[PDB]
Amino acid sequence: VVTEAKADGSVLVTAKTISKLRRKLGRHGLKLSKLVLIVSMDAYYDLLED
Amino acid sequence: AVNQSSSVEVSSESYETIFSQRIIRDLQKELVVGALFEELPMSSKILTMLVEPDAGKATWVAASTYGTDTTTGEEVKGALKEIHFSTYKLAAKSFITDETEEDAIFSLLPLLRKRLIEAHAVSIEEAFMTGDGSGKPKGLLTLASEDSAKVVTEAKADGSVLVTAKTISKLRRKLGRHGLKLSKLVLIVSMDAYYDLLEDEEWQDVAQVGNDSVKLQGQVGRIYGLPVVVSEYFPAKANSAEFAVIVYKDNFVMPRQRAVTVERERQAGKQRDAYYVTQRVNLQRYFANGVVSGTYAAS
Amino acid sequence: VVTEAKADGSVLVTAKTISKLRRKLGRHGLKLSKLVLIVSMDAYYDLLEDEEWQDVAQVGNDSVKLQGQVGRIYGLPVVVSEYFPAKANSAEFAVIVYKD
Amino acid sequence: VEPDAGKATWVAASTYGTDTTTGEEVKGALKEIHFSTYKLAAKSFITDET
Repeated sequence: VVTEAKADGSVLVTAKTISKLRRKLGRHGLKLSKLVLIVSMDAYYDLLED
Repeated sequence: AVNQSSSVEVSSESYETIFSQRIIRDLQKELVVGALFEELPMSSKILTMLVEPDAGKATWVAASTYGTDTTTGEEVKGALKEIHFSTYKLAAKSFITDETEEDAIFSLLPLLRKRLIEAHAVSIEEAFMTGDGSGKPKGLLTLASEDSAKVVTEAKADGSVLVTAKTISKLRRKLGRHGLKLSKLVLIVSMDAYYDLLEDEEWQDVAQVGNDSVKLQGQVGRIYGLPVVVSEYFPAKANSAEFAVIVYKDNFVMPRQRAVTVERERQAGKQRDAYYVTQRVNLQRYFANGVVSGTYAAS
Repeated sequence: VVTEAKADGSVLVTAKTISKLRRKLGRHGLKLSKLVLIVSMDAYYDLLEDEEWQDVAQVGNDSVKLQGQVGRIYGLPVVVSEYFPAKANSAEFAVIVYKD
Repeated sequence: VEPDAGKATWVAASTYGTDTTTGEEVKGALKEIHFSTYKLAAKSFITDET
């Protein structure tokens, strides 16, 4: 999916990204309201300014 | 098989590995129109009944003409409009031959019956949503095409789309007539339109400035008090219907003269066992009202 | 009152019509509620995409969710009526009384 | 793996000559899948002198 953030700096990653991102996968998807989410170690410390 | 790489001992050829006879299953649609609408049993081929029209006004006196002195108007001299329910029929068949089960694995017999009923189930479900008029009945998405139910426009056809809560309010403003008091309306939304609805930023947003606690446990399918039904049977993104809303109170009944019967013939055939299945169930409305589809045209 | 809006054509009904109608009604005409508000079928629909204080979310309601809007509009009950003619220069509300 | 849909059709209304009107359906044509497996190994050593 393109685009949200552009190399951090002045545009950071906020929780709305995972709404548009899952437009083709799960919840509902195949029939199952479960998924597992993996995030980067540094990106985890970006998700604090939202 | 044992090749790629076979080095240096036993090379052999290919098929040299155990195979597994187990099956698995991917996606499915969840069946929401084929089991939601009241069955009407009937013993004929067409069913008929009469129904009244409305007003029926009575004129007031001209504030001088009180006596006799006739002139008082009168109400509706012809009345009792008939309504006819037609019934439509379909069939399927599948025929197997001995020559394609002897060199096989002896397992194809029960799977075929499961598949033909699912194919029948897919076919009736699409026909109830989308259908034309000739041979097969007209479907729900184009039910709202003949009464002028439609609107232009809602969202923006893939240039900054959003499906915000004021859409459904405008859609009910466009339907209007005659029962605003929530008579258990049924609403069905597209796969993509259901996903787009969680970007919002409207009414049930990401903060407690908008919604009361209703998600529980995190972005669940709850709209304006009502739950929301989703379906994958909508056509791919274009100028068509993404949301359909129907009233359910007297109407959307399905007449039927039998249930599903599935049988087999092979005498006086040659070889083959041949499965047959037949149906007679269709969709109609008593009154031409209470139906809307968005549409979602262009912007 | 003439005029709040413009017959759908770029701005719809707003919850501060009822305050202005109550203000001009009959001066000494109050005493809590005990006043009847008849609302057009049209006018009931555009006050339901609010964006005002008497909402179906949480902005300033009595926790309505359940059902699809409630009779709380300045303490008045809402009475629907569908008998209203052309939408141009017409009346869409009636504020009336029943204590005398 | 078992295959995807699966479509039936509706009569020409009048027809009753048998004449099944069914099109025909795709009896038992399906598709196979297969699993292929890779090997991961390491070797490391040490000398008597240390």
